[PDB]
Amino acid sequence: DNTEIIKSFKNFILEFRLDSQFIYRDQLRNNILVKNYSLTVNMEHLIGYNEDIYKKLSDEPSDIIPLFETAITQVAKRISILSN
Amino acid sequence: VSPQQDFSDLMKSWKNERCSPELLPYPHQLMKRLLNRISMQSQLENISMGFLDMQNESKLPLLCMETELERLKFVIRSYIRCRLSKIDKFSLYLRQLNEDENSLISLTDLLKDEIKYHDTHSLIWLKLVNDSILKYMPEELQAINDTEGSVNMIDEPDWNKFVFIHVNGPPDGENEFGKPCYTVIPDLKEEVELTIGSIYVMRYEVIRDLLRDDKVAL
Amino acid sequence: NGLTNNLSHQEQEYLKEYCDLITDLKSGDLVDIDLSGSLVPPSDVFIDVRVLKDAGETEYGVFNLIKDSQFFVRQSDVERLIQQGYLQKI
Amino acid sequence: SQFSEAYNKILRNSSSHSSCQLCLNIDALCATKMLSLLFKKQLVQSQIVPIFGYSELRRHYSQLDDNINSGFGGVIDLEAFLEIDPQEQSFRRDIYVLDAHRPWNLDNIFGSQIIQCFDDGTVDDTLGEQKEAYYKLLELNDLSKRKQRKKQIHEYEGVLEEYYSQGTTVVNSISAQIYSLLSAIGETNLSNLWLNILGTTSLDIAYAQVYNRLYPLLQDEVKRLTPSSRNSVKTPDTLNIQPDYYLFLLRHSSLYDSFYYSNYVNAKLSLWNENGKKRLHKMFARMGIPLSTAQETWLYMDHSIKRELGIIFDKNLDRYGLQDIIRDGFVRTLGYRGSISASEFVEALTALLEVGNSAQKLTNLRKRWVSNFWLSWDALDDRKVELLNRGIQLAQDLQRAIFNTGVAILEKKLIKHLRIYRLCVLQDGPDLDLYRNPLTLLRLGNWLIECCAESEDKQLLPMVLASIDENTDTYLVAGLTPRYPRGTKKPILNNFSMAFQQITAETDAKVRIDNFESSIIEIRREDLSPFLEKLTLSGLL
Amino acid sequence: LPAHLQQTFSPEEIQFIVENEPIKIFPRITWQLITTDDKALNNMVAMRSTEVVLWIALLLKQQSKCSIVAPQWLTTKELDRKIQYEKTHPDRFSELPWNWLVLARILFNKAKDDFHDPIHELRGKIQDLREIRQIKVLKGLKYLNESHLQLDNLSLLEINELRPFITEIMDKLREIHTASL
Repeated sequence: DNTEIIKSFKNFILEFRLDSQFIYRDQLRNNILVKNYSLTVNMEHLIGYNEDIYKKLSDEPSDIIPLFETAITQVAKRISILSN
Repeated sequence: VSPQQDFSDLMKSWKNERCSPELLPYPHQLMKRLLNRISMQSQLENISMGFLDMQNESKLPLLCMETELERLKFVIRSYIRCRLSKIDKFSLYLRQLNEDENSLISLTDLLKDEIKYHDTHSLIWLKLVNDSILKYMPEELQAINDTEGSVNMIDEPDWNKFVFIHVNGPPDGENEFGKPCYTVIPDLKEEVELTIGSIYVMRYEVIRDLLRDDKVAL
Repeated sequence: NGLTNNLSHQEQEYLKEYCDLITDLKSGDLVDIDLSGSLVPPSDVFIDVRVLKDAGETEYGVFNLIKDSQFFVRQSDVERLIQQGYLQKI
Repeated sequence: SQFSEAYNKILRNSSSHSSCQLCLNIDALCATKMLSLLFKKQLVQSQIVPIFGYSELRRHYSQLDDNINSGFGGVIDLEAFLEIDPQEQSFRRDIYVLDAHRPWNLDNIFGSQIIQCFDDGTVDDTLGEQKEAYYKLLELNDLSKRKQRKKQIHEYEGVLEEYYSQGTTVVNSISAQIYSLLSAIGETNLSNLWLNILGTTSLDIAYAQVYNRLYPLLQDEVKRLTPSSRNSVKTPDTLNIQPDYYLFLLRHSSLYDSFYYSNYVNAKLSLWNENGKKRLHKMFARMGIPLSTAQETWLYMDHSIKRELGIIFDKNLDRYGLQDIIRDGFVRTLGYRGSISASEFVEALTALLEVGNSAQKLTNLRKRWVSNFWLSWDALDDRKVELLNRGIQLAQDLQRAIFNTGVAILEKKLIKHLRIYRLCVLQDGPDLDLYRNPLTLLRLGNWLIECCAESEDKQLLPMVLASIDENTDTYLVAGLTPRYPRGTKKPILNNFSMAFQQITAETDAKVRIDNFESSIIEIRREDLSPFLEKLTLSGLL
Repeated sequence: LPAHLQQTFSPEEIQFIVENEPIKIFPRITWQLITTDDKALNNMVAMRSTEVVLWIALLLKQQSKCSIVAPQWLTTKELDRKIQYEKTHPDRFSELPWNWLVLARILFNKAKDDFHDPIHELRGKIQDLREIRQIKVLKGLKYLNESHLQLDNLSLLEINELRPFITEIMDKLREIHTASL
């Protein structure tokens, strides 16, 4: 359901690991201290990640925009504690 | 006198050296015996040269030995070059400290290669500043030292500067008063104090006694 | 060292005396130091270096320096040749 | 001799203090990298020689060699080329000759000096002719038996004349035997195995031939190492078999451009001409694919189009006779950055070899060719992708220029359709700088050879090619051989080595055999014309 | 005159310091280095635990002559209890091996084969706990004034990189304050 998509993208930023380096959590850890309040994701890396996720984004964009906003803010709260 | 402890104290003194902002006693009593021991094992290469003679296997400790030799040699290189650098920056004041009676003179205890490089470098340095700017050497300006104002050649004996320190000291089995640990000291403020498990950064002056006593790591 | 012209002569005078003086200290140790170089701690023990415009060429054995030929060799001789810029990859 | 003991012997001769002391083919590079990696793992230092010049080797080996105790050479004897002159059983120095071409040089096997024959375990054969070329030849009423002996000597000499004078070609992939040998010792490295597969795929332009039965041999290795029984998802770190196709630049480019630049599809569909253009769109009309859909990158195309691709191919391409295409070729899994068939990576790396970089300028340029080799040797690592993508895209830039100049040649029809052999020359055209590399003309010639004759019966004929810009009519002319469309039917191989020896034995003014490969030679156009006349007659074939 | 840092130790220099660490191994064999401090020992029995300094183990591992045992303290469940203890301790920085950072970096280079599924498992944990430790440093770091600095428990690496900041600032504070008198 609803939260499974949030869980998929939290399992994307936290549980992606290429050869010896994880990249996206470092993107967000840099951007909060900078006071960015934003995040950039290369869609080609997303197609590189999974196959079902991309077709899901492909079908309904207006419905999947909030699951990104939720996955952004839930990780952002741990670093926000780390950072009202 | 144990090589294990000698090497331990080697890295120890190296760390202490690099952290300390100003000069420390020269350990010739130890530096010499080690410089000789390394030359002994260093020459001791001979088995490797004699190994080619048996030709009309395990070289692992061979190059390991050689490796540690040069490795330790690196350590001492940084150590000595660091001392030289410190002297270059402190040279005017250290000679002025040699001029004063009390307490401990520069000489050899606190400071041979060093004194040579010191005096020679300072010499040619004086020739370089002298021939360039002081020619052109006004009567009162002829002196290169504190006038006073402002100032010079008095820098930088600053013991007040903060630096990282780590409480470690020889156990009785003295100054351990409890409950958890030792010891009791700023001039205008009181004790905090200290514990062996945590680093407390504070003024380098109040801990100077302990460094002379070897009671606090850096 | 290792192992201009536009600047004022007094500097070169001081310079030549300085380098002569540091060679005097190199003569004193006889340790050996080798104190001006070997700044990075070694590991482990062998490295692969490529030639930088050196052909060339000798210490302990003559290795026949050849332009654009990369080797696999211990740090030792590399330390000397790098001072002349003759080696490139580290 | 057996490889194992020889290998142990070099190990015994390896470690020393002071140490030590001991271009185009990718097949050799794989074997070098795998063994090199083995010895670096054992920390065995040694020299690396990037040989370029066939005769330059004499200028270097004989120049600086002092303490030295220990694809080339199957033709030229180095004993004459160097003048080593046996000095003291237990000779002080040995030279390893790694070569896959046959027939072997006569001085190689017999008159063994540096060898240490590398023939094991490849060509036994027999090949019983060298036995009478040496055992009978050495040491070489009485008038009758003497004339009988001389007659038999000339008879065996006549037999031997056939041997060593014939076209040199590679027999089989060295990597196969080297991997078998390494696996005999027990080492199986996922990296190394994939590289073995890479080297085997590299020479596929020259069919398989044995490689067809060497498929199970690689498949066995795929069974002996099983990354996971089941996922084990993803895993973040780490090959697999897939239904591969001969189509070119599959994964990084549009299916449209893939056929557009496809060499195999080229002559059959006559892509240069306008007739087959609509036929190509007709193939897509059978595929039911929108033109705009074909232009999209392979990554963003719909999943349906993906899964149904092979069924659609099975249901459409057969109309044009393309039924034999789908193959079970291997595909590497590096996980997260995506899989690639060994063939494509090979094309990109070789493209990286050719781009991505008086007589002093030519030698300077030769030096630059060797300079580009190390960029390729560095490029062999998996992790260094940054440089690899540049070469991957430049491969497309080349193939674009290839097919373009190709159409230009198709309009003028400069081919002289002679009975002896076809002859051509490109004396002028745009973008001639790319033609300096022999490999450019190698694949270029191949791209023509399959185009002009599919076959297209009858009697496949060799093509002649040359080009020059400066340096006084260099006109590199490389030999070219016909390609059969699966219909090694015969041991034909090559012809030219003997002919080059016959014409180079004449007045040979300004001729330079400086090219390491026997098939290509530099010649003046002024003297190329009679060279052609002498080539036509007397025709050795 | 290297000039670098000169106050801080170089990261590779602290790596040179951690080289001194002894560790247990499982040699393939079933010597008498005269150099400095090993002094031990007779040829060891295969697959048997023996404590040896770090860099020699690195050598033997490069030749694959030893089987390194994984450090017992490094177990995911233990890091879980550490992170647990961290969420409930806003002030204390409790337990760290203190050299563990560089260890894990090195152990995952080669010793990775001996551990049981560390991949995509503890690596995340150490990173997570690392950053939460960093921010807890920042929360205690806002409190900084003379004369006390709470150094409590931290891996030496991070202490070294943060050194220039706090060290050079506090001096200014003390100077202006005492100087004002």
